[PDB]
Amino acid sequence: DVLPPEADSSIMMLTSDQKPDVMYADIGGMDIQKQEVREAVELPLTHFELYKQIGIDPPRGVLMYGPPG
Amino acid sequence: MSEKKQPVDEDNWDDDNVEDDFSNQLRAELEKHGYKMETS
Amino acid sequence: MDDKALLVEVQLLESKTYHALSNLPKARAALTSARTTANAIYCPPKLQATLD
Amino acid sequence: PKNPDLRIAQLRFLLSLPEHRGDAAVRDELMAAVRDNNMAPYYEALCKSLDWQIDVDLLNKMKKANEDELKRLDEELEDAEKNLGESEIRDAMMAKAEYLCRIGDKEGALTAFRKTYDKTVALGHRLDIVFYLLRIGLFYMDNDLITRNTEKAKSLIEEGGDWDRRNRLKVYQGLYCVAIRDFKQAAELFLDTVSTFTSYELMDYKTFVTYTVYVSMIALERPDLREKVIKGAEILEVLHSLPAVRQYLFSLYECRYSVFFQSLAVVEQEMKKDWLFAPHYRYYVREMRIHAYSQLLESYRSLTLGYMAEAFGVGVEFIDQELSRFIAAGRLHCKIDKVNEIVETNRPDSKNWQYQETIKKGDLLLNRVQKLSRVINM
Amino acid sequence: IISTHLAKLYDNLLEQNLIRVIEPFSRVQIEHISSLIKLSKADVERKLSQMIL
Repeated sequence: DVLPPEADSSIMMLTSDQKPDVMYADIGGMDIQKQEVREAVELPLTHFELYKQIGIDPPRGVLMYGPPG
Repeated sequence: MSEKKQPVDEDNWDDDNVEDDFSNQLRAELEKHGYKMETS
Repeated sequence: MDDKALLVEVQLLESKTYHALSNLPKARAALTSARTTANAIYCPPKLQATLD
Repeated sequence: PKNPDLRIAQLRFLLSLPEHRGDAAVRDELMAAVRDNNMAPYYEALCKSLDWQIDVDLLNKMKKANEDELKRLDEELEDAEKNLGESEIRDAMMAKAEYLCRIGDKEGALTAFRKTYDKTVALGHRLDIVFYLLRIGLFYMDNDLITRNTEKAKSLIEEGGDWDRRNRLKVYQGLYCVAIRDFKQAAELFLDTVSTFTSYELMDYKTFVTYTVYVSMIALERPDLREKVIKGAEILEVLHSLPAVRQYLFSLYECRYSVFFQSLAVVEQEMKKDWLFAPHYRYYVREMRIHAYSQLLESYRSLTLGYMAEAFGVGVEFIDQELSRFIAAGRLHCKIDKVNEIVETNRPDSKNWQYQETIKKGDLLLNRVQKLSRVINM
Repeated sequence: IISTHLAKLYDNLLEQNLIRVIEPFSRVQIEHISSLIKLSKADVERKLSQMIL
C-alpha cells in the first residue's frame, strides 16, 4: 500500500480542544497594534482582492517586542 | 451521400420561442397594461 | 500642509455623511483613520465624546 | 479619439430606427458631425436623415492634408530613423490608426491594426490593439471579429496582465446584453462594481449602475439576492441617488405590486431610449411579469382574484386572460377557476419535480444512445 | 437614527409572537389568529406571506 503524503513529522494543529478562548475585543487599549497585526495577517486571508488591485504584496512576517506584561 | 430522392431540394438571432408564445399582443404594453385604472 | 487637530474633525464629519448615505465599509474605514489620528492627539477635551 | 464615441452610437441609433424621434438627435449630432472631423462614417446618417449640406469638401481637404502631413512624417521617420519593434515608428503607426478610427472608416483601421499588430513584441501594446479591436467592434456591433480577438486576448495576452481585465469583464457583459445572454453570466460579472471613473476603458457610470441593477433580478430568485443588491453599499448609494430605480427595487422586494406596474411601465418606456435594448423590449417585460406572478402565487394555494382586484391592481378579466395566456404558455404551474373563483395552484412537492426531470433526461439520453447505436454497427 | 432600529425591533416582535401560534394545529382560520394576536388580520396575511416568501 502507499500511505498518504505528510501523515507524519509533527502533529501541531489547534482544532477543537485546545482553543485560545478569548474574544478579539477583550484587549482594551491597543487601537493601533491590534489594528496593525490584523492588517498583516487576518486581512490578507479574506480580502485578498484589495492587495492584488494595488499590488501591495502583503508582508511575510511580523516582529513584536517590548517590556514584559 | 445522396439517396436518389430529391424532388425539389438572419434578422433575429433566436426569437422563435417568445414569438411562438407572444406574436402580436400589443408590445407597447402601456396603453391597456398601464391604463386599466381608468376602466375600474 | 501642517495640521493635525482639524483633520480629526473632518474625518468624523465624513464618517457621519457616509453613514447618512448608508455606507457601512467606507464609514468604518473613515472612522478607523479618525481613531488612529486621534490617538496621537494631546487633547480630546470635547471631541472625544463626539468621537465616541 | 474613441472616447466620446459610445454617445455617437446612440445618437446614430436614436435617430435612425425610430422616425418619430427626430427632433433633438438631429440637433446635437449635426454639431458632432461638423466637429471631430467625422468624414467617413456619416454618409448613412446623412442619407437616412436629411438630403445634403455643403461642409463636405471643406473637411475633406483638411483631413487629407493632415493625413498627408501624417503620411509624410512616418515615411521620413522610417527612411531616416532605423528603430523597429515598439519605437517612434510604432507610436506613429497607432496614431495613424487612431486617426483612422476617429475620422475614417473601419477598414483602413483594421488593416492598419493587423499591420501594426505584427510589429509588436510586448504585451501591453498587444493588449492595446485588442482593446482597439473590441472598442470599434462594439461601435459597429460586429459579432464576427469579437469571436476571435477575445479568445486571442484571454488565452494569449491575459496570462501576464494583472487587473487590466476588469474593463474586458465589462465589455463581455455588454456584448451579452445585446446578445441573448442576459440571464446569469450578465448579472454575475456585473456584480463587482469597483470602478467609477469614466474613460476610454469605462463608459458612463450611472448607466453602468442601471444596467447591473436591471439584470440582477432575472439571474436569481431570492437566494439571499438581498445580500448583493440591498446589503451592498457602493451599489446602494448610487441607487439612493436615483429615486425611480430605488422605488422599483423596494416594490419588487417588499411586494408592493400596485406601484410595481407603474415602475415597470416607466422602465420599458425608458428602455426605448437605448442602443442595445433590442432583445429586451419584448422579453424583459413579460419575464418580470411572469416572475412577479411566480412569487405572488407562491404561498397561496387557494388565492382568489377578488383579492387581486384591489391588492394587486385593478381589473378582473384582464388578470384572468393574462393568467390564461401564461398557463397556456407552459409556465406558472397552477390552475385557474372561473365559477368557484379560486386560483387553485398545483405545485409539485419536490418528489414529482425530481421525477419529472429524471424522466426527461433519461429519455433524452436513451434517444441519444439509440441514435448513436444506429450510426455504428454499419 | 433610531426609528430604523425600532422598525427592526417591531418586525422582530411580530414574528416572535406569530411563531407561538402555530404549534396547536396544522390548519386554522385567520380571525381567531387576529383574535389571539389582538392586532389585525390584513397585516398578518402580509407578514405570514413574507415569512413563507
